[PDB]
Amino acid sequence: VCPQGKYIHPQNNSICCTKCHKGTYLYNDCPGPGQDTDCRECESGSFTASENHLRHCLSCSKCRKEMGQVEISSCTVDRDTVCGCRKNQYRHYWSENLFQCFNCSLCLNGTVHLSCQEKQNTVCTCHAGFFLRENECVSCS
Amino acid sequence: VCPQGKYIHPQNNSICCTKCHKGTYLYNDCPGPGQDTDCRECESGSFTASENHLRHCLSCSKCRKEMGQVEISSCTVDRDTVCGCRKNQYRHYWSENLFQCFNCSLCLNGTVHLSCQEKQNTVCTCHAGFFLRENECVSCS
Amino acid sequence: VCPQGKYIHPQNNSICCTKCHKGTYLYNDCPGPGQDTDCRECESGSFTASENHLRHCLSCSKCRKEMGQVEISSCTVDRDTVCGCRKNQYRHYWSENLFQCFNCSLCLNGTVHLSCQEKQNTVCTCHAGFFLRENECVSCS
Amino acid sequence: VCPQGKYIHPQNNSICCTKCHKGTYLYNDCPGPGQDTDCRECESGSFTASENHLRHCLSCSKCRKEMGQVEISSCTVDRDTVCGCRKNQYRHYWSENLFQCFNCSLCLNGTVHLSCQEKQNTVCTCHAGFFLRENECVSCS
Amino acid sequence: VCPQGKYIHPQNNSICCTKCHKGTYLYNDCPGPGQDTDCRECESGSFTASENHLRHCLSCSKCRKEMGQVEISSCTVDRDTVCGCRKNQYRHYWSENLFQCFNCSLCLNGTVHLSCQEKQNTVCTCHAGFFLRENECVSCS
Amino acid sequence: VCPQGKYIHPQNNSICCTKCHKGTYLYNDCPGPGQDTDCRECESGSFTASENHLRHCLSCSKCRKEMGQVEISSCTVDRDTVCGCRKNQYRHYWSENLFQCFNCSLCLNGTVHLSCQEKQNTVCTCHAGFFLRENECVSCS
Amino acid sequence: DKPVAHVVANPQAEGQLQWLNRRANALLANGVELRDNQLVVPSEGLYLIYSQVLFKGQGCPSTHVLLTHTISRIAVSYQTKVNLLSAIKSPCQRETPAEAKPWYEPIYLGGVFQLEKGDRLSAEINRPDYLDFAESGQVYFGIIAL
Amino acid sequence: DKPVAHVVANPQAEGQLQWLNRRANALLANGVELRDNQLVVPSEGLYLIYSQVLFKGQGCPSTHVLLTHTISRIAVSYQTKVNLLSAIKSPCQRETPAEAKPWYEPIYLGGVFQLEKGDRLSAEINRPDYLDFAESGQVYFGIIAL
Amino acid sequence: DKPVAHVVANPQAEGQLQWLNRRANALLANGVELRDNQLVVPSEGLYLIYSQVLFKGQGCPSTHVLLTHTISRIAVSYQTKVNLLSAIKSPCQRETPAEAKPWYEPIYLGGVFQLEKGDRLSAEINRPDYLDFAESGQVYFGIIAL
Amino acid sequence: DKPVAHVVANPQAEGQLQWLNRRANALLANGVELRDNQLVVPSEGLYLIYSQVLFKGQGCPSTHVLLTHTISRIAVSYQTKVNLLSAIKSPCQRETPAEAKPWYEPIYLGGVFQLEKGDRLSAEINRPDYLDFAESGQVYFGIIAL
Amino acid sequence: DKPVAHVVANPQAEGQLQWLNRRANALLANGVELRDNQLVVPSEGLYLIYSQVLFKGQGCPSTHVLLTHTISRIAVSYQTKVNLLSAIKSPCQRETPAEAKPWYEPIYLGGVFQLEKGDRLSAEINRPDYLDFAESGQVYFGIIAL
Amino acid sequence: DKPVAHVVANPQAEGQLQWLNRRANALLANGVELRDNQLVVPSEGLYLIYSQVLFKGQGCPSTHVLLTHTISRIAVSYQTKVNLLSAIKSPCQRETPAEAKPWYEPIYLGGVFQLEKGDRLSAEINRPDYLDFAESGQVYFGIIAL
Repeated sequence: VCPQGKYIHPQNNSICCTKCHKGTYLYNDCPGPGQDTDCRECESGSFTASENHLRHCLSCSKCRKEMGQVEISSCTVDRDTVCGCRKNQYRHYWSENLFQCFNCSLCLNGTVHLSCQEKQNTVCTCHAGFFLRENECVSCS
Repeated sequence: VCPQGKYIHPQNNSICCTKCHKGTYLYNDCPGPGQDTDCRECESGSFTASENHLRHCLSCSKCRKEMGQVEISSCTVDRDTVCGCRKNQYRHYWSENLFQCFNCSLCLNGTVHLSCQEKQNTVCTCHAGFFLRENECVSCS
Repeated sequence: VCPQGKYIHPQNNSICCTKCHKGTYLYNDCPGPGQDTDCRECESGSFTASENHLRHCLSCSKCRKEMGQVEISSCTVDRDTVCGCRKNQYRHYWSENLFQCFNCSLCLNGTVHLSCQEKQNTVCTCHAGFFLRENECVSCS
Repeated sequence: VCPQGKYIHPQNNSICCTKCHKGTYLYNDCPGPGQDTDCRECESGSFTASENHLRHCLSCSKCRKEMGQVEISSCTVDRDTVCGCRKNQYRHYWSENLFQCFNCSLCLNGTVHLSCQEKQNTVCTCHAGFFLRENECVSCS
Repeated sequence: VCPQGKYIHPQNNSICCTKCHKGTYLYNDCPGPGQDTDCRECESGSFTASENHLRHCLSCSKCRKEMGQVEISSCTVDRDTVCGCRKNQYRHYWSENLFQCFNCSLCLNGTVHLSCQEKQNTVCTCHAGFFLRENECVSCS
Repeated sequence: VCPQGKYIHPQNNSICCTKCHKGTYLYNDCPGPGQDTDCRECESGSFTASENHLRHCLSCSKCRKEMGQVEISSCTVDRDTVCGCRKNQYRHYWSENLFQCFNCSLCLNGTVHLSCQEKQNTVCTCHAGFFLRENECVSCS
Repeated sequence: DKPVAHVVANPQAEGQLQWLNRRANALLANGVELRDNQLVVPSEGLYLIYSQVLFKGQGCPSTHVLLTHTISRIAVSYQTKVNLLSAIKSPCQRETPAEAKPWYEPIYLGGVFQLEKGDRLSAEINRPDYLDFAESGQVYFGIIAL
Repeated sequence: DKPVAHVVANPQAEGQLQWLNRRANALLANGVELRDNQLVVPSEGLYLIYSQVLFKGQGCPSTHVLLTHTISRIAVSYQTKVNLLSAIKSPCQRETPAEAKPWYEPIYLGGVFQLEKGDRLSAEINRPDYLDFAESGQVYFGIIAL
Repeated sequence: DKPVAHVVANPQAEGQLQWLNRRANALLANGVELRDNQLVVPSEGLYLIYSQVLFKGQGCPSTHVLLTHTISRIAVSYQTKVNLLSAIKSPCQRETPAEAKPWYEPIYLGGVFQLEKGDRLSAEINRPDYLDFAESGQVYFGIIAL
Repeated sequence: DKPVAHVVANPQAEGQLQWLNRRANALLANGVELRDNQLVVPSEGLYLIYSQVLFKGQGCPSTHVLLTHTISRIAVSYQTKVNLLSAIKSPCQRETPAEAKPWYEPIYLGGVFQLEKGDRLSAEINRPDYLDFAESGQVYFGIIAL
Repeated sequence: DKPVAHVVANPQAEGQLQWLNRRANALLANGVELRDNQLVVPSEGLYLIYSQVLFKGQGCPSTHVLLTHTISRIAVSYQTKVNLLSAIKSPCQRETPAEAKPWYEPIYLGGVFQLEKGDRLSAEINRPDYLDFAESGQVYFGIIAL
Repeated sequence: DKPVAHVVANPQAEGQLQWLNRRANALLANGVELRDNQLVVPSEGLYLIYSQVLFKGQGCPSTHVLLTHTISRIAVSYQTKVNLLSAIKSPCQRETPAEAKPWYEPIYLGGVFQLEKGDRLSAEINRPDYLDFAESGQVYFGIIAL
């Protein structure tokens, strides 16, 4: 049980070596105990977001154009691509990693109880003669 | 030999008790000498037409629809169902308890010697040129 | 194993006694070894057709009127009633003990190959232009 | 209350043993706890269609010749004899286990709304000038 | 070829042992010739509908709520879950094991030639001026 | 490296033999150097469109009825089934091997710049007051 | 010691149904009595009551004919006639046109009843003239204590 | 102490065959139970099983009519319906042309069977609408241990 | 310990009536033997003898058909065949003109007789070709000691 | 030596799903048999079972259409049909008003199962008339031992 | 000795996706473990990973519905969730106006991946309430070492 | 030593389908080569060929759209393109009126084929512009020797 930050060598399982940091992938194993590991920088379109000894870098994601997403941050070597929404829009999560950008619901015949957050639509409270339906104030009659 | 209207107790054959009247059946025996017997009224569809100490009431009869019978009297608790015939019909008894309703024979080319009774067909006497056959006047030639 | 013509006593099964002859039935058992058996003559309407030790005589049969049977012999004490057919009639056996009397088939456009027997109809052989059907000669065309 | 698949021994009611399967009947009981039961294969003309501990096999049925039935499957040791109808015929059930084979009603001056099923006659819908009667299209006049 | 009701042991293929009955699954093989097989009752949500030597019980089905099916019988240890339709409904089979419950078609301007069966819709015959279409009587004009 | 038209024997890789021609498939390998190969004619519904040593013939295609395709040429032993379109129709290729037959677009208020080819719709050029849209001339207003 | 009775119809009295005991294969043992053409049980208990009546006929009459066989009980507990068992038959459906083909119809009754001492059991028919007296074992009545 | 059952058909439920116990000349004694219109024996032994069904009809229908009476057994040893006794009758041979003359047909079943504890015996018919409810003793079922 | 026999007709031998024992719901217990298609009682006593025969037919033949069922006894006391029970039926009244509608006729015999040891009981019919072998419980014979 | 089977649908039998072996890119090797349009494995082991069915349609019918593809197993250990894999599709949501645009729907099943010797695997569908026979590799079935 | 796992969805827990092993046609053999509704491989090698999820729905909801099925890997080499396989479906295109016709959508994932010891594989969905628990073989997960 | 290939689509080349190897969870081992966007096997044997293609779309176009995925083989034994696997989908049934709701459609192909040395396998599609490059594991191709 080697300490944290080190992985066991796949062959000759008695020597452990430090894991490659973010932005690097393993190209060769440790050439003996105490030496540094062969960590190479990820190429274009590839990234590693955590400490790893993987043989290749993860493919960075692309922003979905049909969901209205925009590229807040580019595909770097150590950080994944960041996709979001433009001004006055909020993201609705269909799943853990899938979201769609929708325009913030403007209050009509009502007041804003809570402003449009990043992952939440505008909360609108209606007045007398109107009631909420699909986050929209509509007349009772 | 106890007097009329009394039956001997099935157990301890030295005490006799009065029989249940019509419309009632024995539910329990006599709780000692001189006491009244447990006679319970018959339920729907059951009857007793005479003095008895039977454990259950007789099943009242039903009028036969295929015989043309009609329900003159309903199934009561003390009287059996009365089945008969409608107007201008007489009953012909196949057996003691079985009868069929037939329309009264109307006289044709003859006279009524005796009217249609309850249990007898119309007696028809023919004239010259006709003779009786199956209670119908038919020509000799 | 007592010799033929003797039956074992129902009680005290060591003494056997002679069976009653035809026309008699057992009324009492043997009053000791070597004594005669109590055999009584059958009454009217009863008979025994063989050696027996039965407690009562068999009821003699009656000739069936709906089968056309006639009483050849009366119901005696030792012989069963004999039923048959009249002149020019033959018996057809539906079962072992049931038969119906039919008139003998007279030959029409044919000859008698065999005469009408007791238990057989008249055998008729036809000629040219006729053929047999239900023991009757009928034209082919 | 022993678990399913086992029956209580008729004698010494504290040991239960597995039932005999289909095609086998009980010949002897269990010779002690944990041993197998004596289940013997049914002979010719006999069968058992379910798990049982019966002392003898059920007699397999025979197809009725007067009903037009035909033997689809033979009398095996575990399956009852299967009786059905031939081509273009349907079975009409007089009772639960009694059926008669009738020829499928061909449409005359009508159309087949539903084809002749196994247990249903051909449903025929007539046209103008004809009406249905006993599953046959007949003229109104 | 061992007699019916028995399966060959997977190892040492010269001894055969009785199969497990309905409601039981094989847990262990036969501990020698003539001994009983280790058959254990199925747990909740599992069943075996026939004689078997399977290592685990079948998963009992669930009634489809989107098809309108209702649970006639619960998931027992030996019988599969029975799913059907409520009153005045019939099942239409899309496949062998898939069916949808539809309301029985009430006759409008027509008569019921055949009542709504379990697996068949109501057969309706129209009158003059109306004709059948999708099991509904509609005017010709 | 044997010359063109010959394949290496799968076993004893020092002798090569001529490939089977179109319409024939390999049934047996070469029985020695210099001998002819066992090439058998393809059965019905199978074909080979090129020189090959395949163990079985390719399954010839069928014309799609939902695409409006028609069978120009039948499934022979050496040529694949040819599917096309009828008169005044052109094929639109969804993929390399999938196409749908559409009626040629007739010019309305326009002229035919190019006639309806096999794999191209009719090219229609409009006049003043009309413009092209989905290969149809429609009014600007 | 079991009260048993198996009586056969008399073949010498045409037109009426009379039961006999002093014939072969007929029993009246252990208290059962034959009085007024009826069977009287000697004790209270469970009795199997059985009867079989065979009706014969030469052809089919013009009028419809119904044959009724009824085993009835007159007990000391009710003192009226009560039909323990009953059956009805219709031998002929249509009038004979031709040769009158004979017809035969058997009617069998059988049951188990709780009977008290002194009860009288009568097997009655509606058409005595159609009775079968040709051979023994065709028409008979019987009660056996159980 | 002998398990005995003699049940009669219900004359108030037209269209179905229902057995009753709390009627005169009907017994359910010594363990025999009446559940789901079926008789359940309390012990293993030899039972005499009997039944009688009377079918009535006003005229002859155009279609042929078959009357089936079946005494069936569902035992703990087989757990399926097994026909102990069965009989079939064909009351009508031809369609009635005229006056619809009534027809009556009795069917009787009787046998001795070895029955285990918990066995259920059912007397079933195919045409309940033809049943005779006019008088008692016409349609009945029964089992007596022996 | 009661001598009991309940035998069923063989459904595999068309044209003859053969009794079987090694079938479900069939008994041969306590001394009763099945020899030469006949039942032999092991002791002298009172026996309930019952039988039921079902006759089937496709249409009505031109000639009249009579069905006779007879339970007969050959005892050591008389050594001749004696008809204990007998019944006759006439299934067809007229010849079928058209579709041959099937006919079914059940005949049931039942009685109580005093039988000695060695007596042989035979249930015989006149038309074996009309026998019903379709389902169990339709044709059967039986004797139970009482 | 690995038991392998890759069968393709027959393009000449419209209205039914029949599997073939003697075609290009189709295999039946090392004991796997094709009997009664079903695949029989020669040994007990782990098999990858896969299938793909393509449904075609000219327009959307007025009634709703469901396409069911089921890989079922009839083994010597259970002797009943057991659905190893199943899938259901609903190609049409609304009736076509206009030009009937064609629709295509693929259904793929794939799994790993432990199968004994003699087990029969059947790939069945509910609507054979919708099957795709236009090109090879669209509808196929297969089992490979592992 | 090949690490194999073929797990089926639990049909008794509505609203969640739970994998089971102790069911017919389901395997967990040679080191593969089921912990926290996830599959743990016992060795480093090439594994075929497959899964099939069937979504059911009564009618089309007013809001658009997306069904996402993802097979994800949490390995000892990266220690974060990595989507090995993913698929998205849109069962409904328009809101149902009328009768709510049911819809069914199958999603299948399958691939070959190099996995180290201790890697955890999870098959996750976005709408557990739409899961199909009606019949076996519709929703399942599996990994087989190669 | 088993020839294995699991390639993923390139997320940087919009409008074309290009396969990559030097990415995480992607393999090209033991002789399999990637030439001209095609996979070349190094030996003759049984290969499991699998592929999955995800199509995305913003709304439904006015014209009908068909998505075809085909795994085709160009072998040294035939020297022509032969479709090993094929599938067709119709994502849109009607034109979008309103908000363009996105649609997603997965197509999976999988089979086992006998392949010779030098055979070239190509996974081709008809609409490259609809391809999904958003996340890894959505579009991929693969062959594993068995």
